[PDB]
Amino acid sequence: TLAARIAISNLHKQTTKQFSKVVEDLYRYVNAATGKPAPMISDDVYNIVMENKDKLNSAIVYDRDFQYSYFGFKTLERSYLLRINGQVAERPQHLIMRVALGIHGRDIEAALETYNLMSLKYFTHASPTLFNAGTPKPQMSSCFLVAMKEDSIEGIYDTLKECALISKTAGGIGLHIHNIRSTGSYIAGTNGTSNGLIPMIRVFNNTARYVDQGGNKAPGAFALYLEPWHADIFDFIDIRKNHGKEEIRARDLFPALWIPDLFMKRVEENGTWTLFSPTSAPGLSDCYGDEFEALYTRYEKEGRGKTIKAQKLWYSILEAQTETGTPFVVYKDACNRKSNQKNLGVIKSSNLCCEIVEYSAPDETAVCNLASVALPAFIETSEDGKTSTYNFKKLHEIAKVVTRNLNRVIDRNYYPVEEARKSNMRHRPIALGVQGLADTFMLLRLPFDSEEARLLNIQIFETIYHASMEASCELAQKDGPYETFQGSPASQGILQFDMWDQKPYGMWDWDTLRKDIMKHGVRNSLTMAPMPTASTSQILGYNECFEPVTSNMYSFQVVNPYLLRDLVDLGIWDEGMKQYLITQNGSIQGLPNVPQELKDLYKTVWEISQKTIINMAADRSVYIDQSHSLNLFLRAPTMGKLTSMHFYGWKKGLKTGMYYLRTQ
Amino acid sequence: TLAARIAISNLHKQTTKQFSKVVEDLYRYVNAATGKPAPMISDDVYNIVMENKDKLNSAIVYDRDFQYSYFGFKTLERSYLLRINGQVAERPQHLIMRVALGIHGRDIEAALETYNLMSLKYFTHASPTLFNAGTPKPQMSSCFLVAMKEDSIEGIYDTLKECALISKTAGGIGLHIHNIRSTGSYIAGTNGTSNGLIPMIRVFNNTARYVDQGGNKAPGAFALYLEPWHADIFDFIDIRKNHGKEEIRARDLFPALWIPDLFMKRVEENGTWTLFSPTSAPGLSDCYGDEFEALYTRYEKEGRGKTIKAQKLWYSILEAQTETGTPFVVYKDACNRKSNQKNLGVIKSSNLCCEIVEYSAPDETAVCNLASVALPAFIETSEDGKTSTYNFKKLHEIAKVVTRNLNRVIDRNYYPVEEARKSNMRHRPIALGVQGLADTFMLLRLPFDSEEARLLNIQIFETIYHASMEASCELAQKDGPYETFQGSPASQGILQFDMWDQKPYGMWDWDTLRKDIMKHGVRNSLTMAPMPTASTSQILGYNECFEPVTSNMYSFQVVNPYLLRDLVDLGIWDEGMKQYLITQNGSIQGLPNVPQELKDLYKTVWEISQKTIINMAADRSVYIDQSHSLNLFLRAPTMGKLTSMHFYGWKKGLKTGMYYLRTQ
Ligand SMILES: Nc1nc2c(ncn2[C@H]2C[C@H](O)[C@@H](COP(=O)(O)OP(=O)(O)OP(=O)(O)O)O2)c(=O)[nH]1
Ligand SMILES: Nc1nc2c(ncn2[C@H]2C[C@H](O)[C@@H](COP(=O)(O)OP(=O)(O)OP(=O)(O)O)O2)c(=O)[nH]1
Ligand SMILES: [Mg+2]
Ligand SMILES: [Mg+2]
Repeated sequence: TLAARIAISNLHKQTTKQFSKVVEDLYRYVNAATGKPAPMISDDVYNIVMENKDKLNSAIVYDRDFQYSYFGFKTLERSYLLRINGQVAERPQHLIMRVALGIHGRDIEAALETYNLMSLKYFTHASPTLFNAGTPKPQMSSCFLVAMKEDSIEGIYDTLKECALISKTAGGIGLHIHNIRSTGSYIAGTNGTSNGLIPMIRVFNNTARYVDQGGNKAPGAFALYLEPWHADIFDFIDIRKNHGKEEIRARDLFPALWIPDLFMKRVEENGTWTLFSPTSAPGLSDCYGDEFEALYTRYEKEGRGKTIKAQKLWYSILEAQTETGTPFVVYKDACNRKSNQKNLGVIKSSNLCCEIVEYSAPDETAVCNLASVALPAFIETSEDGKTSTYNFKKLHEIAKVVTRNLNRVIDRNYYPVEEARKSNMRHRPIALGVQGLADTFMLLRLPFDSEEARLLNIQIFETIYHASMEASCELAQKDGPYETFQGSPASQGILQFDMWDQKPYGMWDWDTLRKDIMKHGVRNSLTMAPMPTASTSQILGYNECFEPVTSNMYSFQVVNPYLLRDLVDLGIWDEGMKQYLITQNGSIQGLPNVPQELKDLYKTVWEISQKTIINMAADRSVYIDQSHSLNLFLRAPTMGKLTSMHFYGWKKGLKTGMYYLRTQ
Repeated sequence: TLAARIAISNLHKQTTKQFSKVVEDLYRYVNAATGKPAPMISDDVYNIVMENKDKLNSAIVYDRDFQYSYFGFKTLERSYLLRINGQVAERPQHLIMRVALGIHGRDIEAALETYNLMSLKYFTHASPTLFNAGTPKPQMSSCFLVAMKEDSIEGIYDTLKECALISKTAGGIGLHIHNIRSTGSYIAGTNGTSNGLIPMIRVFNNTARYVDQGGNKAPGAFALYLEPWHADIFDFIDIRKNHGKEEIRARDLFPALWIPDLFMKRVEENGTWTLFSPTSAPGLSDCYGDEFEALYTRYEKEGRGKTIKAQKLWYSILEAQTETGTPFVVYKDACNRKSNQKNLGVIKSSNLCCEIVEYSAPDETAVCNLASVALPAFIETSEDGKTSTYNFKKLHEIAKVVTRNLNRVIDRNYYPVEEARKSNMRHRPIALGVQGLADTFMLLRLPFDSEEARLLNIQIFETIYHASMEASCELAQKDGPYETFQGSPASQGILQFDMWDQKPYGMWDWDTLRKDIMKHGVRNSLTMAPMPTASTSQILGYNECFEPVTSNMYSFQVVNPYLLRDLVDLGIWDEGMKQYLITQNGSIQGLPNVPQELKDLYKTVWEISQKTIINMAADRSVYIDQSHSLNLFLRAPTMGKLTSMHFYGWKKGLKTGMYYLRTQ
């Protein structure tokens, strides 16, 4: 509350003032236990700072360090700001400026403009960027989609090294394994039989612990993807279970499903489902939709697998999701039908947070780089006070900058494995998202489930896409289209909402944009992929993501600001009020004396029907180039209740059906 | 007892008679679950059999299948003989003949001579050979000494793949890790710190389970080597412990010590010992003896490590050996001082059974191929009955054949990893050994601890070395010396006993041999390395190794044959006799009515002082080109009792001080 004006002002006492001087300390730094030079800025950047020392130190408006809250800033403090001898050397306005340089190089113009927006909290970059930008070998990329190289030991161990090598800097991982022969399959080279998928998981799990993000930082985090027609499926969904045969689990990895529609059909038609080893049914994961059912269906009839009740596996699945909140569900066909990267071949997985959908292959590791726009920062008191409005014009302007920013990162990024440099330089996927969605709605006195909010959600995401395409367009005008652009849905003028079959909302001239794209190309294969934003929404102080509030009272106990103020204005904020939020989860519902309109504005995500949540997710998805991390929350979860969340969303044509499942 | 004349004769009913016909069944074989051709003979051999069908089927004397005992043969049955549909297709005389071809090619002369000796039980080959010889991709090699490629993730994971790739056919492994930076050391690339050696062990342990020798056969088996000056040493010795912090053990690997003399000195002088990370003290394992102490000593004084009491670590060690029977102790200097491969660089480890000492490096994986001569088979009733003798003339003749055999294997072997083909083709190490040593002594009415037995042990091993060198010499006459011969102790005329500083015993003309070696070279870098022989001594029916009997009564309960007969001749074999062997471990000592000379002949290895055992080990070692697997057995093990076994043997200049430690 007050210890934010106080712990911020304390580090202002115990830290150097001039920027160029902080760079100097970092650049010159030497590990004392080893007498070894351990610089924390790169040559390229160090130089830049020096040759503009005056222009740069006089940019940094230091009164801007007071835009961060209590835990906003103590998060920047504990893990983000660069550290001399356990002592913090970087002020928050120093991390920003360094990030801006780390991104912009000799374009000190772009640098300064990027510095201003980050300091006035218009937007921010994902954690890898904030940590590493402007430093010796800058690894600014959050996520990696990796292919299992081949159904062999060589392939397996080659993929296992790669995962270590990636895990050792720090990037999540999405690995897919559709091709590993299942328990029992023959091996020609040793007249032997396979123990299947689980022991293989176990090795990876293991490397995931050993390679603790560059030694002593964070233990690795892997998402693994399968298609539910793989014969090891029952054991694969159970990987995070709490009970028995320890030798058969793998508690530090996340199972995700790559779900073909056929599967969903079978389940609702209460029919059969057939399980295969990839060696008996080759090719199932190198095609989708119709061509897939044609081929799946034939393999089937040919006696090639083991059939059970489609519904047996489904029950298995819901059982696991209820207990672990996993596996995730990403819809394979939905993904491939509506991806701008379809000319590349069949996309085989998503990432760790289920927002990225990008082509991956043995020699191509899909990479993506994220930033998030701060939705609340564009709200303004109207043109006659006593009333508020949203500035879509600025938002558009802003998304353009972040779009350009995310490009430079592609060029100035340091790549852990050659597969990822090959991948990223060819297709250039970028990933924008949002935060403060629930805050924006709140500020505007629009409940999350209203028709105004529903409308707002649509138009916010419209301008963000339209902008991120406009600017990807200008860049292709300057630097050429991405190399793999010829052939894409985009090159024909098919944009994201076109392939969902909808007219756009229309707040922006889509006809003109498409004309230019068709004409000159765009720089990026992809652009929009709203992410969890867990770490960075904390720092800016917004509710993460697009999810609504889980609670109006967090934990040290902090009550939702926007509500807090409302209560005291309505002269009802005493102690009885504080105490009916403490044990009762922070739900202002059914509460002795609180106006029905506040009750409508301050709903906990458990009080929003998951039918409404899905709808809005389905609405913004028309402008989402990739997918998005859709978490689901039920209180009293019956088997059927889950069953209609999955089916509803699938029938909505969602790419990501479910990320997590938070329960109870 | 009788069910060996009965279970052997039963498979004679349920198996094809003609050899060429069995080859045919194998060669043509098709896995029914996959409709895939799975031949069990190679093209090369299949052809050979066909084009000599008549000469070959009429070689096989089938009355020779009755030379195997009860569990001798049911061991050949359960795991050795090739199997059609879980049905056995190969007779024992078929496995032999196939092995002989698998080895000898178009030299059908050598083939037939090799077939005869194997069937009359003159000698045999190690398990990889018996299994694989003459089959599609013949992997005939028991052991692999592997180098940790480099102190990096790339290096670590590159070594981990290699180990999988090796483990997947089936060869033990000796890996050494002297160079991996220890807990806490700095990492430049991620401004981080190392969790050290244990988690690294844990990954390897893991790959060792996953890669179950070609899928569904045997779980992998790794020996790991360290020098006790490595800072993770206390945790490394404890790897097989039975108690706490599960996250800190690794129960499926074997710790072994590469022990520098300095360490032993410090311990007996009750002085200091200093622990280093290889990154603080680089080079300790790329030198030995004096140059090492010079360098170790300096690093020390320079403040580079952490000193404790030499004796602290020693106590740690004996504590672990008492409880687990591990780590093994191989003496580094002893090994390098007296190796014919010293011109190659510094040998850094032994194998899994502690008998191999061969040069290894990141790109060179040391390989060795074993066989074992059947010591009893050369005993003969003298030249006037009523008395026995040993035919050293035949033994010599025989060791020559096995020597030639072991060569062809080098050329016809299929190599799992390129490192091992490079290694083996350059240096050509071969490994002969023995079995039936305790049987030989018994047959001859010479107690294991006598002066006659002591003499016999010396001369047996003399002729075996002299022969294996003579024939390696003739081969260098035919095919050229091994490529790395120029420079060796051998090229100068320095033979194995010379570098122990002893005159040979003299039963064979050593002057003439050395003349030829100096003149023409020898084919092999090394030749003699007596092994555990566990699996194959079972089959031929001899007591394994050179170790004496552990028991006169095994388990179905079988009593030592040579004793059994003695008792019934001495008219004292009733039931009371049987019953004073059952619970009382099979020790005929201090027993109501059994002649003191039998008591002297039928000693259990626990009743032989380990001082005697060491002496004989020290005696034969002068003719052992490599080292040998020296197991130790104590009943009432005090700390000091162990301490003088280690020190005694070290001062004896033994290379392998201790393999296992069987206790209680
Ligand atoms: N659990 C276990 N799995 C194995 C082992 N060896 C191979 N595999 C599994 C993993 C791979 O997905 C599959 C194929 O391995 P490879 O391609 O190295 O087998 P190879 O080329 O000898 O035989 P193939 O012709 O592919 O059947 O076999 C083993 O020793 N243990
Ligand atoms: N536990 C753990 N150990 C690591 C990690 N990254 C590296 N290591 C250890 C294993 C290696 O023996 C040692 C060196 O690894 P590298 O050569 O790949 O480190 P790099 O080249 O970045 O730094 P260097 O210049 O060698 O300190 O660091 C990690 O994320 N976790
Ligand atoms: Mg294969
Ligand atoms: Mg390195």
